[PDB]
Amino acid sequence: PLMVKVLDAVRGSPAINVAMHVFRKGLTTEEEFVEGIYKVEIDTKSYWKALGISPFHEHAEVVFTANDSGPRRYTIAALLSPYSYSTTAVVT
Amino acid sequence: PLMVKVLDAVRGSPAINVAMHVFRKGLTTEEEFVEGIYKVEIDTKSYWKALGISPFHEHAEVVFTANDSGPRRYTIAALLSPYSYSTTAVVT
Amino acid sequence: PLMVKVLDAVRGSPAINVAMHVFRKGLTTEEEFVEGIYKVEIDTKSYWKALGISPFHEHAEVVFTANDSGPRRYTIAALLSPYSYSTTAVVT
Amino acid sequence: PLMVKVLDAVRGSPAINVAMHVFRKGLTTEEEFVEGIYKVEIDTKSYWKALGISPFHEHAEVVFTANDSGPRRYTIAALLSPYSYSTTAVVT
Amino acid sequence: PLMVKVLDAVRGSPAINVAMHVFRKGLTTEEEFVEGIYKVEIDTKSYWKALGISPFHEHAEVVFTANDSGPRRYTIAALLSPYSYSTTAVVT
Repeated sequence: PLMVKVLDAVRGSPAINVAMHVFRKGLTTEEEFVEGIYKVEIDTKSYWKALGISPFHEHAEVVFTANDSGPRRYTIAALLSPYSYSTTAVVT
Repeated sequence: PLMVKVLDAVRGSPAINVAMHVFRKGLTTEEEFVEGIYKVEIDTKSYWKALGISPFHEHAEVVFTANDSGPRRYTIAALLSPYSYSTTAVVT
Repeated sequence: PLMVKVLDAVRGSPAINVAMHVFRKGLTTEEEFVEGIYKVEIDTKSYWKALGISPFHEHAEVVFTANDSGPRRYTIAALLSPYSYSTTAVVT
Repeated sequence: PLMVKVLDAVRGSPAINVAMHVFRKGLTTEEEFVEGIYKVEIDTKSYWKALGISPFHEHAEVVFTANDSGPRRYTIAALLSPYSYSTTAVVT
Repeated sequence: PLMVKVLDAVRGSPAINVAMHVFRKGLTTEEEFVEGIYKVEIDTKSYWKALGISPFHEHAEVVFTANDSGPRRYTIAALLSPYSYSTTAVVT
């Protein structure tokens, strides 16, 4: 017998992130998995992936140039950070 | 017998994110999975993926240029961050 | 016997996000999955994907230029962040 | 008999991140796994991955240039850092 | 009989990160694992990985140049560092 208790009794307004998993029992292959439950991706790149079987097989002339530049700005407060009775501000 | 209890008794107005999973028991292949339950993607790129079987097989002349630039601005407060009795502001 | 209880007794007006899953038991293939229950995508790009079998097979002359630039602005407060008895403001 | 108790009795509004896992029992292959429950990725790159079987097999002339430059700015406060009765600010 | 108790009785609003795992019982292969529960990646690169079986097999002429430069700035406070009754600020 499996018994599980999380946050059984609560009073007074807390700020919570809850993630709970209970379990009982060809270029890319994946089976029976859990991914990215609380996940954040910012400015993520991917250029070539899984092009296939037999690409550029015979006499291929390829020029690959990847320029990553330019004025880019990212400003975040309280990323995956719950708070209570607090003050959060972004001022510019 | 599986018994599961989450946040059984609550009083006083809390701010909660809840994610609960109970379980009992060809370029890309995936089976029996859970992805991205609480997921955030910002400024995500992908150029070439899974082009197929036998691409550019014979005598291919390819020029690949990827320019990523330009004035881009991102401003976020309280990303995946629940709060209670608080103050959140973005001022410009 | 599977017994499951989430937020059985509540009083006092809390702000909640609930996601609950109970389970009992060819370029791209996917089977028996759950994706993107609470998902946010902002400024997401994808250029070439799954072009098919045998593309650009013989004597292909391709020029691929991807320019990503320009003045773009994103401003968000309380992204996937429930709150209670709080103050949220975006001021410009 | 498995008995599990986490945060059984709580009062006074704490700020919590909870991750709980209870378990009882071909270029890339993965099986029966959990990844990235509380994961943050910022400015992550990937150029070539899993191009396939037999790429550039015969007489391939490839020029690979990857320029990563440009004015980019990232500013974050309270990354995966819950707080209570505190003050968080980003001022420019 | 397995008995487990974490944070059984709490009062007074602490700031906590909780990660708990209870268990009872071909270029890349992985099985039955847990990765990156509380993981942060900043400015991470990967150029070539798992190109496939038999790449550049016969008479390959390759020039690989990877230039990593440019003005990039990263500023973070309280990375994976929960706090309580404190003050956190980033001032520019």
